[PDB]
Amino acid sequence: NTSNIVEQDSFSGLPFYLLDCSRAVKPLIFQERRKPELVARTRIDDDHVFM
Amino acid sequence: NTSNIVEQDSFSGLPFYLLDCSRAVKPLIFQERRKPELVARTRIDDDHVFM
Repeated sequence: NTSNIVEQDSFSGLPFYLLDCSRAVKPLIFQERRKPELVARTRIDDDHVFM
Repeated sequence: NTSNIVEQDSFSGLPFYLLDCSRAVKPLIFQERRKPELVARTRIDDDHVFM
């Protein structure tokens, strides 16, 4: 068992992180499928407007 | 204090109203925001039409 956490006894606060963001493989991955799509249904002929 | 209402001691019926309408401003006001809007929903892709 190899440890990934360094802990100080009797600590109640906010931790901080060290990362090796030096290669092409970064420790965190963001994955995007579809770009944001914004729709404004502000037309008179709309069904929700009519109802 | 001035009164514009005539009362009878034992009246138990329906009142009638005397008004003056020969001046520039009429005693009553009718205010309109949006004129009547008549629409019909006759498209095959409309939610109600389709369902």
